[PDB]
Amino acid sequence: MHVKERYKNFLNQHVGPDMSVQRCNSEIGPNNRKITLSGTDNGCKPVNTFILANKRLIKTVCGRAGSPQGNMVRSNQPFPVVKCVLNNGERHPYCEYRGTRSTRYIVLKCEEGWPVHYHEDEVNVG
Repeated sequence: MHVKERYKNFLNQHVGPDMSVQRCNSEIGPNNRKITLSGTDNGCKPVNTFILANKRLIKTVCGRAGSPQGNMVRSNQPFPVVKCVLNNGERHPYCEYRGTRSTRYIVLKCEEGWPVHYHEDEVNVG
């Protein structure tokens, strides 16, 4: 297990302090975070959520500001998030999303105090 590599990937996929719904496509695409579907070199993830908070604040969910939820951890306080859901396209640089801005109790996987995965809602694509 490489906790620090997974943490850095979690920053790239899920930490966006100034994100907005209008930025889903540009941020997920190859000119920025180049976020791709697991198991592919160029596929579109069906959903990716950005947490609109600083990484240090989000890391506290893995400490005292989180409570257990099965093999994951739920934030004790809600966080502002932008949820980007795949609307059309199946490969980069043409993955096009619809985004929703909301406030959610985020659910993460933590390893020795570091966040390494974001638990997304199941989604309907298209």
